[PDB]
Amino acid sequence: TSNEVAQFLSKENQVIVRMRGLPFTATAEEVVAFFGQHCPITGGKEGILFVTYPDGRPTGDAFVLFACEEYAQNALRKHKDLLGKRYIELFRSTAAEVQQVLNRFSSAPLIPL
Repeated sequence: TSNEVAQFLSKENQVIVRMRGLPFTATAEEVVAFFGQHCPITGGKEGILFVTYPDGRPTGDAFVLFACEEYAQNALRKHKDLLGKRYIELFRSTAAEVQQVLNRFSSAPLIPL
């Protein structure tokens, strides 16, 4: 959702973490649970951007917002922890990379506003 992407990238002073390898059935609630209260996501479920194909099919990828560097460190320590049956690879990212990744899956490129 263009409004969803825009809302996600509008949050200032965030650290972005990329999730790779998610169960295709992964939900925002499960991602919140994966990080737990020691890595609170900015906006809760609203700080989670699932990367999807144009028809909404999942990719296995997501981005999440952390407001504090301590949260990002805690989060990165969960690299290869399980969500469901699958180990989750975690990487730091940036707004520019979020844009490039989203562009990989959309018919038209993102235009930031």
